[PDB]
Amino acid sequence: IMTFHERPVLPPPLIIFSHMTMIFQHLCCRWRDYGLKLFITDDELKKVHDFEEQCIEEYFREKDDRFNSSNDERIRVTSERVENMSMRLEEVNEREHSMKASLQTVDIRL
Amino acid sequence: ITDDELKKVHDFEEQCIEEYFREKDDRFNSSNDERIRVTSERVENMSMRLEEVNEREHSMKASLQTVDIRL
Amino acid sequence: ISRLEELYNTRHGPSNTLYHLVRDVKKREYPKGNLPPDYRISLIDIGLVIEYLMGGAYRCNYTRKRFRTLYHNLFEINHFPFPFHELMVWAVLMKRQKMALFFWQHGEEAMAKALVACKLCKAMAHEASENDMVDDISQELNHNSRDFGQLAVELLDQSYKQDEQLAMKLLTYELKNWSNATCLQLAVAAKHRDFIAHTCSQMLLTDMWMGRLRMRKNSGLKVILGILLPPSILSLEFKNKDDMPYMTQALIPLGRKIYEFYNAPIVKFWFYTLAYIGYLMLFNYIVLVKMERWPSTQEWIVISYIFTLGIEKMREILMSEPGKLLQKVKVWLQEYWNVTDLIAILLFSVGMILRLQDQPFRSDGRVIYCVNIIYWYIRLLDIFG
Amino acid sequence: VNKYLGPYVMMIGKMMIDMMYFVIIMLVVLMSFGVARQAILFPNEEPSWKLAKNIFYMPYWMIYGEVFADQIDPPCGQNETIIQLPPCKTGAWIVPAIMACYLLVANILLVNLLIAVFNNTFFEVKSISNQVWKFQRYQL
Amino acid sequence: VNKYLGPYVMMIGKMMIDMMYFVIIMLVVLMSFGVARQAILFPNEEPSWKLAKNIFYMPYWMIYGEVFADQIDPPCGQNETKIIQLPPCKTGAWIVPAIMACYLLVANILLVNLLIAVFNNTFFEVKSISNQVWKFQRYQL
Ligand SMILES: CC(C)CCC[C@@H](C)[C@H]1CC[C@H]2[C@@H]3CC=C4C[C@@H](OC(=O)CCC(=O)O)CC[C@]4(C)[C@H]3CC[C@]12C
Ligand SMILES: CC(C)CCC[C@@H](C)[C@H]1CC[C@H]2[C@@H]3CC=C4C[C@@H](OC(=O)CCC(=O)O)CC[C@]4(C)[C@H]3CC[C@]12C
Ligand SMILES: CC(C)CCC[C@@H](C)[C@H]1CC[C@H]2[C@@H]3CC=C4C[C@@H](OC(=O)CCC(=O)O)CC[C@]4(C)[C@H]3CC[C@]12C
Ligand SMILES: CC(C)CCC[C@@H](C)[C@H]1CC[C@H]2[C@@H]3CC=C4C[C@@H](OC(=O)CCC(=O)O)CC[C@]4(C)[C@H]3CC[C@]12C
Ligand SMILES: CC(C)CCC[C@@H](C)[C@H]1CC[C@H]2[C@@H]3CC=C4C[C@@H](OC(=O)CCC(=O)O)CC[C@]4(C)[C@H]3CC[C@]12C
Ligand SMILES: CC(C)CCC[C@@H](C)[C@H]1CC[C@H]2[C@@H]3CC=C4C[C@@H](OC(=O)CCC(=O)O)CC[C@]4(C)[C@H]3CC[C@]12C
Ligand SMILES: CC(C)CCC[C@@H](C)[C@H]1CC[C@H]2[C@@H]3CC=C4C[C@@H](OC(=O)CCC(=O)O)CC[C@]4(C)[C@H]3CC[C@]12C
Ligand SMILES: CC(C)CCC[C@@H](C)[C@H]1CC[C@H]2[C@@H]3CC=C4C[C@@H](OC(=O)CCC(=O)O)CC[C@]4(C)[C@H]3CC[C@]12C
Ligand SMILES: CC(C)CCC[C@@H](C)[C@H]1CC[C@H]2[C@@H]3CC=C4C[C@@H](OC(=O)CCC(=O)O)CC[C@]4(C)[C@H]3CC[C@]12C
Ligand SMILES: CC(C)CCC[C@@H](C)[C@H]1CC[C@H]2[C@@H]3CC=C4C[C@@H](OC(=O)CCC(=O)O)CC[C@]4(C)[C@H]3CC[C@]12C
Repeated sequence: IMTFHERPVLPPPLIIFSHMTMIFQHLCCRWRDYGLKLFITDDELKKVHDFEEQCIEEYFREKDDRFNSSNDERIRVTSERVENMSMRLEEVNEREHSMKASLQTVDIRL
Repeated sequence: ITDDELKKVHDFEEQCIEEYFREKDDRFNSSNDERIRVTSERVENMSMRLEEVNEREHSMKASLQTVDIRL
Repeated sequence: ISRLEELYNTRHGPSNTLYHLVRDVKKREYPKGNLPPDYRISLIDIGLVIEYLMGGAYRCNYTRKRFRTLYHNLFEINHFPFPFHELMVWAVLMKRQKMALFFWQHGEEAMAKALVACKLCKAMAHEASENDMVDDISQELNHNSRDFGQLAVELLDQSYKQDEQLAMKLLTYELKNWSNATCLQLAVAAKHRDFIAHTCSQMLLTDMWMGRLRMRKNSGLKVILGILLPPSILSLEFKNKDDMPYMTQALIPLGRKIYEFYNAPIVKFWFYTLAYIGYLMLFNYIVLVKMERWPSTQEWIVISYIFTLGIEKMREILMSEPGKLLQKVKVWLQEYWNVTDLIAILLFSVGMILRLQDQPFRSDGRVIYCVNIIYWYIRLLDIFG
Repeated sequence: VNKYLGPYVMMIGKMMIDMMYFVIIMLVVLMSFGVARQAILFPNEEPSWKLAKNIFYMPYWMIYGEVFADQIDPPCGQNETIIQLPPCKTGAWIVPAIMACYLLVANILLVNLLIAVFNNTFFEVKSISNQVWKFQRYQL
Repeated sequence: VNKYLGPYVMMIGKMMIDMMYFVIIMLVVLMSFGVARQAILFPNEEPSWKLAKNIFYMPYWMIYGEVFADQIDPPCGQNETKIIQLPPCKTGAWIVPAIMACYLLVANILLVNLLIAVFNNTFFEVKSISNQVWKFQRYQL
C-alpha cells in the first residue's frame, strides 16, 4: 500500500512526463516525511489518550479475573484455607474438651 | 391435525421445553467449574464463621474458668 | 536530567550489554575505540544508541538540537514532561524486564512503548549474537521482544472490542515523542507479523487502499471503468472531506473528484496493472511476428517502457531511507524482485543493442528478447500478489 | 439424489475454485513457455492467428504425458543419409532447457501442490457438502 | 495370511467403493467427450456397433498418458507436399481440441486428484478396521 501511494500517478511510459514534473519541481522549488499519519488536534489527542487508559486498565483487570476464575487457582486458594481451619478446629476441639471438664467439676461442686 | 391432537402436541412440547431447560441447569450445576466455585465460596463462609466460633469459644472458656474460680 | 544520568551510569543491578552498545557507537561516530573505565555515559550517548537500534530514519529526542542546547547550558525545564517514556527506554536497555513491564502500566502511549520496546529488544538480541556474546543473553532478549510484542497485540484486541474507530486513530496518529512516527509504522519496523495481520490493522489498510472513496462494493470493476471511461468517475460516491484524512505533509467539485480518484492507491494500482498487461501484450507481438532492420511502432513502445521503468527503479534507489549511496543500493537489493528487475533491464539493454546491429547479432538480440519474455510472465505473479 | 453421489458432486463443485487458481498459475507458466518456444523456433513469421494457436497447442499437451519427443531437439545443421537438414535457428538449444524447466515446474510442482490443496481442504468440504445435501433434500 | 499383506488386501477391497464412484463420474465425462468427438468428426455414418466402440476407445486411453497427438488437430483443407491434397475439414472440427482440453483437464487434474484425496482422508479408519478384521479372521483361517 505504501509503495503504490508513493509511486507517481502516471504509468511507466507516461512516467516520463511524471519524472519531468518531479525534476522540474526540484529545479524550481529548490531554486525558489514518509507514511500516512493522521495529525490529530490536541483535543482529540486527549480523547484518544484516555481511550488508551480505559483499554490498558480493562486488559490488566480482565487478566486478573481470568486468573482467579481459573479452576487451577480456585483449587490453590482452597487448600491454603482448608489448612488454616484444620489447625483452628483442632484448637477448638482441645479447648471445648477443657470446657466440658470445667463444667462437670462446677456441677459436682454445685 | 385436529384440536385434540393439537392439545397433545402442545403438552408434549411443554414437557420437552421443561426437560431441555432443567437438564441444562443440571449440566451447569454438575460441571467442574460450578462445583469448584461453589465449594470455594462455601469454604470462604466456613472459615469466617469458624474464626468467629474460635473467638467466642475462647471468651466462653475464659468465662467458665472465672465461674470455676468463683465457686 | 541529572538523576536519569545517574540511573544510566549505575553499577548495581543485573548485568547488561549497554556498555558494548555505547562503545560501538563511539567507534562509529569517531573512528578512541575502547571507552575509558571511568566514562560517564551522557544522554547524548544514549540517544545515539537508540539510533543504531531503531534503524531507519529515526531521530530520538536526545540527539535533537533542543536537548543538546539544554545539555550544554546545564552540564521545570530539566524535568521531563512524560517521564515514564524515559523509564521505559532505560529499563529496556539494561535488560530489566520486570521493571519495564511495571513502567508500561503507568504513564501513557502504551501502544507506542510496547512496539518501541519490541523493536529495541529484538535489536540488541541481534547485536549480542553479532558480537559473539553469551547466547543466553540473546535468547532472553528475544523473549523480552516477544513479550512486548504480545502486549501490543493484546492491547490492540482490547481497543478493537471497545471502539473500532478510536482504535484506528490510536494506530495512525503522530507520535511526537517517537520521531513523529506512527504506531502502524513501528510495528512494521519491528517486523511484528501478528500486529499487522490483526483484523483492526487490516481494515485500516483497506481504508488506506481506497483513498478518498467510499465505494466498497464489487471491488475492482468500478475503478477499471473509471480508468477506461473518465466520465464514469463522477457517477461514484466519494468520501467526505474530513472523514479520515491520511495526509503526508500538511467545475471545481468535478476537478476535485478527478484528482481524488486518480490519487487513490487502488486506482494507481489498477492503472499500473493495465499498463503492464498492455505492455506485455505488445511484447508478445514483437517476438512472435518477424522484425525488420529497424524496430516497429510496437517495439518502440516496449523499449520506452523498459527505459521508463529503469528510470523509476533508479529514483526508488535515490529516494530511500539511508544517506550513503552504497547503503541505498544495498537496502534496495534486499528485495529479490528488485534484484531480478535490474538483471532483466540489463538483459533488455544488451539485447536491444545487439538487435540494432546487423546479422548475426540481430538473431542474438531476439534470443535475449525471448528469454526476457519468460521473466515478464513470472513477474505477472506480483500483480497476483 | 443418492446419499453418496450427491455430496460427491457438490464436493467437486467446491474444489472447482482451487482448480481455477491452479489454472491461472498454470496459464501464466504455460504461456511463457509457449511464447518463448514459438518465438525462438520460428523467427520469420507473418501476423497470423496460428501463432496464438501455437502458443497453447503443444505446451498444453505436455502436462498429460505427451512431450512430443520427435520435436524436442530435432537433428539439424548437418547432412544425414543424403539430405540437408535445415540450418539451425539461433538459440534453438534454449528450447529443450526451458522445456525441462517448464515440465519440472508444471508436472512436479503445480500438480502436486493442487494435490496438497485438495487433500488438506477435503474434510471441511466433505462435512459442509454432507450437511448442504441433507438440507437440499427438502427442496428436492 | 501374512500380517502385513492381509490388511493391505482388505484395504484394497475397501477402496473399491471410492473407485466405483470415481468410475461413475469418469464414465459420465468420458462418455460425453466420446459422443461429442465421434459425432462431430464423423457426420455421415451408418448405424453400426463401431460407433459405440469409438465412443469409449481413445477417451479412455487419454487418461493414461496417451493423448493420440497425431489425431488431436489433423491438418486438413489445404495442399501439403508430390503435391498431395488433404481432405476437407468437417464443420466444427476445431471444437474437438477445445473440448479435448476441457476433458483432459477435468479427468486427469480434477478427478484423479480428488480420488487421491478420498483415498487419503479415509486411509486411517480403513487401516485400523482392516487390521482388526484380519486379526478376527485369523481364527477362521
Ligand atoms: C487494457 C489492456 C487489457 C489492453 C490494452 C492494450 C491493447 C489495447 C493493445 C495491446 C496489443 C495491441 C495490438 C498489437 C498489434 C496490433 C497489430 C497492428 O497492425 C499492424 O501493426 C500492421 C497493420 C497496420 O500497420 O495497421 C494493429 C493493432 C494491433 C492489433 C494492436 C491493437 C491494440 C492492442 C490489442
Ligand atoms: C501504455 C501502453 C503500455 C499501452 C497502450 C495501449 C494502446 C493505446 C496502444 C497499444 C498498441 C497500439 C497500436 C500499435 C500499432 C499501431 C499501428 C500504427 O500504424 C502505423 O503507424 C502505420 C503507418 C506507419 O507505418 O508509419 C498506428 C498506431 C497503432 C494502431 C497503435 C495505436 C495505440 C495502441 C492501440
Ligand atoms: C466434454 C468435455 C468438454 C468435458 C465437460 C467438462 C465440463 C463441461 C464439466 C465436467 C465436470 C463438470 C462439473 C462437475 C461438478 C459440478 C458441481 C455441480 O454444482 C453443484 O452441485 C452446485 C453446488 C456447488 O457448486 O458446490 C454442478 C456444476 C459442476 C461444477 C460441473 C460443471 C460442468 C463441468 C465442469
Ligand atoms: C492453462 C490451461 C488449464 C488451459 C489453457 C489451454 C487452452 C486455452 C488451449 C489448449 C489447446 C487449445 C486449442 C488447440 C487447437 C485449437 C484448434 C483451432 O482451430 C484451428 O486451428 C482450425 C482448424 C485447423 O486449422 O486445423 C482453434 C483453437 C483451438 C480450439 C485451441 C483453443 C485454445 C486451447 C483449448
Ligand atoms: C498476459 C497474457 C494473457 C497476454 C497474451 C497476449 C497474446 C496471446 C496476444 C496479445 C496480442 C495478440 C496479437 C494481436 C494481433 C494480431 C494480428 C493478427 O493478424 C491478423 O489477423 C491478420 C491481419 C489481416 O490480414 O487481416 C493475428 C494475431 C495477432 C498476431 C495476435 C496474436 C496473439 C497476441 C500476441
Ligand atoms: C483464464 C482461464 C480461466 C481460461 C482460459 C482462457 C484463454 C486462455 C482462452 C479462451 C479463449 C481462447 C482463444 C479462442 C480462439 C482462438 C483463435 C485461434 O485461432 C486459430 O487457431 C486460427 C486458425 C489457425 O491458423 O490455426 C487461436 C487461439 C485463440 C486465440 C484462443 C487462445 C486461448 C484463449 C484466449
Ligand atoms: C488382468 C486384468 C483383468 C485385471 C484384473 C482386475 C480385477 C479382476 C482384480 C484386480 C484387483 C482385485 C481386487 C483386489 C483386492 C480385493 C480384496 C479381496 O476382498 C476381501 O479381502 C474381502 C474384504 C474386503 O472387501 O475388504 C478380494 C476382492 C478384491 C476387491 C479384488 C477383486 C478383483 C480385482 C479388482
Ligand atoms: C469409465 C471407465 C472406468 C470404464 C469405461 C471404459 C470401457 C467400458 C471401455 C474402454 C475400452 C473399451 C474396449 C475397447 C475395444 C474393444 C474391442 C471390441 O472388439 C472389436 O472391435 C472386435 C475386433 C476388431 O474389430 O478389431 C469390443 C469392445 C472392446 C472390448 C471395448 C469394450 C469397452 C471398453 C473396455
Ligand atoms: C446415459 C447413457 C448410459 C446412454 C448411452 C447411450 C448409447 C451408448 C447407446 C444408446 C442407444 C444405442 C444405439 C442403439 C441402436 C444401434 C443400432 C445398431 O445397429 C446394428 O446393430 C445393425 C442392425 C442390423 O443391420 O441388423 C448399432 C448400435 C446402435 C447405433 C447403438 C449404439 C449405442 C447407443 C447410441
Ligand atoms: C458402470 C460401470 C461401473 C461399468 C462400465 C459398464 C459399461 C460402460 C460397459 C460394459 C459393457 C460394455 C459394452 C460391451 C460390448 C460392446 C460391443 C462393442 O461392439 C464392437 O466393438 C463391435 C465391433 C466393431 O465394429 O468394432 C462396442 C462397445 C460395447 C457396446 C460396450 C460399451 C461399454 C459397456 C456398456
